Amino acid sequence: ANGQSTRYWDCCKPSCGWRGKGPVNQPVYSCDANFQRIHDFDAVSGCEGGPAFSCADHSPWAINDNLSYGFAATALSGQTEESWCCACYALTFTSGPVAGKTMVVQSTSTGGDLGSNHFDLNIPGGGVGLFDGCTPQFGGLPGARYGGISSRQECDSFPEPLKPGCQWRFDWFQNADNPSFTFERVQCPEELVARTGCRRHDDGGFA
Repeated sequence: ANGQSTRYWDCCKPSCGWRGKGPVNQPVYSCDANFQRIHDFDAVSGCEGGPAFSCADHSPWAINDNLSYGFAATALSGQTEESWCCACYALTFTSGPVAGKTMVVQSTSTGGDLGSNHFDLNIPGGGVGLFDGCTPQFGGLPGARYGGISSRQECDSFPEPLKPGCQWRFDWFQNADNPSFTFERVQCPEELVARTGCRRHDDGGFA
């Protein structure tokens, strides 16, 4: 299947971070203001006055020059949040500066309903979008509301925990802007489920 991509980081608690959102052992971990894991899955989102924010370790990273692991808010045609929360998808970009590169992403949130398939890659400095949870978390992140920063240098002012993911966008991702991709759900690599702590019970039935 094919889909469209975008980028963002609003510091909000991931939608798959609540109980009863997916058939999993436990929901996606959220973190406090200092990027420390919160073990109370009922904690209110930092984007709604609560202490639960997005964890910095839920950032993308390169395995090698051709492959990266990451996280995203997803929305798939004909499916519901229950079908994708904490599921992993193998993506191969079909446009942009890194066309041909591959990336396994775990769904940790839900994107807007557009009728098509789209993944909103979680990338520090990619843009807070509608809800700015980063301001209440640590003062905010620089960059346009949509799209975020424009140059790698801008990552230098980012809180350390968010710098790696910020720079990843310019290094491995070559600052690709909304590249398209083909995808297929695959079994989640341990590196991803261990980071979010969220594993689908049906994960063993996929590639």
